[PDB]
Amino acid sequence: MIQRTPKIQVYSRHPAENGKSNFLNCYVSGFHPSDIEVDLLKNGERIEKVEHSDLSFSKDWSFYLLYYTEFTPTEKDEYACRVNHVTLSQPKIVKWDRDM
Amino acid sequence: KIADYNYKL
Amino acid sequence: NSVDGSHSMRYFFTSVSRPGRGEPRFIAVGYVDDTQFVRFDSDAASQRMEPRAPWIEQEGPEYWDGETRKVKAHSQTHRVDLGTLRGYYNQSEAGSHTVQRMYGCDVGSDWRFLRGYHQYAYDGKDYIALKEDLRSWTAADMAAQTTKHKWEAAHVAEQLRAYLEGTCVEWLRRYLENGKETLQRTDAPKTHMTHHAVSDHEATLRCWALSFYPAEITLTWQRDGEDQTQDTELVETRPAGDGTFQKWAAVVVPSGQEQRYTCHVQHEGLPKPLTLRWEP
Repeated sequence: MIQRTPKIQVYSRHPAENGKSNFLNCYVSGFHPSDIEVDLLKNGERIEKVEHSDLSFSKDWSFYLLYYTEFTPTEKDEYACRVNHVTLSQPKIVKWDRDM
Repeated sequence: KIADYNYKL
Repeated sequence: NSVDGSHSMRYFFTSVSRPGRGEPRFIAVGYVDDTQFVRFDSDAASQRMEPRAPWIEQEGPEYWDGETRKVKAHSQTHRVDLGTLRGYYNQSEAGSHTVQRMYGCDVGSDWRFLRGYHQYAYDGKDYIALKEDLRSWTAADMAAQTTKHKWEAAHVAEQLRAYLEGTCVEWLRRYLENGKETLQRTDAPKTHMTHHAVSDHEATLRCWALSFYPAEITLTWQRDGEDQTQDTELVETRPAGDGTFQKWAAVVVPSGQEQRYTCHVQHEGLPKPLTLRWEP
């Protein structure tokens, strides 16, 4: 049995501009096994049209997926990505930062 | 196009 | 570690056993370089191989019927494999286990065969892998050595070599012209810099590389031209979701010493490294 924690990074497809539509991405990679739970949050509660890539892996067999929904950033709407896994005792929430 | 031939372990 | 090929087609297969009941979950994904074009998901409702690139929708019913017949054959193999490996390593029915397989081919500049590969994994660990001469196998384990013997006797490598040097190469060549605008493209990275005052004596300079393809990218921070291989924070290259990739790097500079710092972007579409400074 080997198990690896997912590297999470949440971000937008294009640089954030208030009022313009965009795509909010949560990219989980480097984990094993494949069973992972990922949501995107708008002020801390789940977004409800989230799509994800088709599962794939790297040379070290670690898995990666990209969860993404579509959104319009404003000045004080807080977006985040919540990720759960076997390797995580509690769901890890990573907040979105227009500058990372 | 994927391979046509599969073999078991 | 060897030289890159000009282009590559790769197929990725994952089977995950779900104990209790239900056939294991099967996902198939095919890439040309860093662009996905085919998908098959056992949990999806289509139960067919589906296009995920516009240049592969050209192909008619014989292509899709064939790929769908052969993708389900892959599914069935890993259903047997998952049972074989659980009997090879002697593990209970209650456990959930994973089988990964990947194969594909690279071509050089001339678009002729350069390299082929076909590798398996059980639960993330290397299991069996076909050698670089496409004639022998490498067993990572004594259980995988049983498969090595079974496959060497059945002459499995001769059939796989036929595909890698044959069907793999010629059909990748055809995908390259069918999707020249997407696959034979080079997108130079859009680059910019940001500045965030950490405190009174330190600030952060983040070096951005956005909207580039292929994904191969090198960003490096220098002070007085000296690479800061330590004290720099680098993030793994991520997909933008539009067919391009992103990456950035950050370094913490003492206030008033920004001018001494340079970020550099190296990409396929940049013949010489591109220098990035802090200039508001």
